[PDB]
Amino acid sequence: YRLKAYYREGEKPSALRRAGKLPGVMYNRHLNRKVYVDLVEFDKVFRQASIHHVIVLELPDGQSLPTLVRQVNLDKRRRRPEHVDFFVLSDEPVEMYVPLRFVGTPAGVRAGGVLQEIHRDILVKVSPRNIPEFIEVDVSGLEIGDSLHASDLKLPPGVELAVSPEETIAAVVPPEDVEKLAEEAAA
Amino acid sequence: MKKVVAVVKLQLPAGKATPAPPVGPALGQHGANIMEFVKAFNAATANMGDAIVPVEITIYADRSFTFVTKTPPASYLIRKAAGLEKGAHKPGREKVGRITWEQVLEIAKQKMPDLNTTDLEAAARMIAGSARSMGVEVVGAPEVKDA
Amino acid sequence: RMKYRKQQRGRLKGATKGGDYVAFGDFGLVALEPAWITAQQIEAARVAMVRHFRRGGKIFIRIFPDKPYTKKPLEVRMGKGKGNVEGYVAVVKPGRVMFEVAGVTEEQAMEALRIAGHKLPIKTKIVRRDAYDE
RNA sequence: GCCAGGGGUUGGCUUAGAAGCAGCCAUCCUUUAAAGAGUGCGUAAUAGCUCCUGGUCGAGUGGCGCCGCGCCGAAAAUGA
Repeated sequence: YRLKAYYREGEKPSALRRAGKLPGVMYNRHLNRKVYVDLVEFDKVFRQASIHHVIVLELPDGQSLPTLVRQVNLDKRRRRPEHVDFFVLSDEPVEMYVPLRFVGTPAGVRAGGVLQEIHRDILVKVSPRNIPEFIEVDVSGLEIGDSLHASDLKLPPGVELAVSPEETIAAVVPPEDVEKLAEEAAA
Repeated sequence: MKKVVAVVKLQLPAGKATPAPPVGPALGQHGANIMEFVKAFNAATANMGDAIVPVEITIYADRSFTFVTKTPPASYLIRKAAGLEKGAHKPGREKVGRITWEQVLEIAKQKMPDLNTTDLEAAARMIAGSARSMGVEVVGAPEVKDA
Repeated sequence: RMKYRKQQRGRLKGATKGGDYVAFGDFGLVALEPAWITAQQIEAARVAMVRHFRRGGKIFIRIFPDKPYTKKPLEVRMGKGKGNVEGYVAVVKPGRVMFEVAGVTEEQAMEALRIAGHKLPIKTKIVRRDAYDE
């Protein structure tokens, strides 16, 4: 996902918003600079990609940079972002979140339940070369009440995690229904 | 060279039969000459075994019927190896019997001469597909083969 | 519950921290107006939603009423309200997520929350998930 | 908008009855350029009309989110 990057300086923060240009910042160990990216362009780019896929940023210098959305500040009250962060990479190992896919239906939902996915992404310490678009998780034999922890995932070559190997990826939860409602509001 | 009136669908065994419902509120309030119309029912189930034959009845324009004996529903071929007399109440979580994808291959050659399906490789998934939504699964070996 | 006794009124100042991001489930329901949601209000929603999709998906009540709503017994001025008539409330400020659903397709988790909002005083706005995480 | 055609299957289960159509559980294939084991009404249960096709037609259409302004919701006692 590419996106045209623009340079901001003294320009007042809000006024940029009145241009549909959401203000922002790129930076890292060897750099710091103010920026501002068009909201519509950003949106289309972000939705699909988010904080997993890497987004290159083209400056008025003919520069292509391998940035990542470290964080993004949103305006509570009508979900809409005020400020974005971009982390410039190089080729040294780096931490970031990677997406998740859960194939097949567990012995839970297939019988009668609901898939309670706790994460949609896991934290990994990996180099800009390796940036897996998804991590397979064979959630087939997950009976109602069981769960798959961080200690059993499809870790591709040279991709060691970053969170506790005891942290839980997700869980198979009980379906709530009306048959409960007689006992719930009862005792 | 013949006249008809209306189509009606009935379910009943082959050979043993009486005017009892739901065949009652059927050929009863419309009249039926079961004096000779049944001498063609005992010659049509003479050497034919028992089952649940839905003879596709189509009331003529002369107050008769087109007794064309068809092949039993795909709910009788599955409980033919399970011995049961019904089906599973929730096809999904519970499993009454676990037949084979082999018994579906030679009980379906009894369901093609009437059904509108050509070869049998398609008639293998019809009897194994109508079994899916009734509470029973199978197991195979050959399959696609391919490369 | 434990806490301790009756608390003061307060003021529904702005929207500041009153606001979130969908954390659990596929869709979401959030508040556009500041207000004092009650217990039985939330309950009025809890039920309706489940009565919609019996044997359906799992519901998450993200907000929680720990503010003692006080009241007075039909007279006048001696002492402060024995209150607790309505019970305990939640300070809900615009942008705040209130009801998360899952295990239900659009048409399900859409006609589920909307109904909720109608057992709800303020105005609401169902939500997808875009991608805005953290 | 119109003309015409409009399978095993009557899905399995429940039920006095549940025939695409009270309730429950679900993910077959075949004639085919097309017809959902099923959108609604209907019958005691059906059939049936309709929300499938080719042609005629002849160029756009359907749905969704947001804004500015307005519309219903809006009934009182001396005359407006």
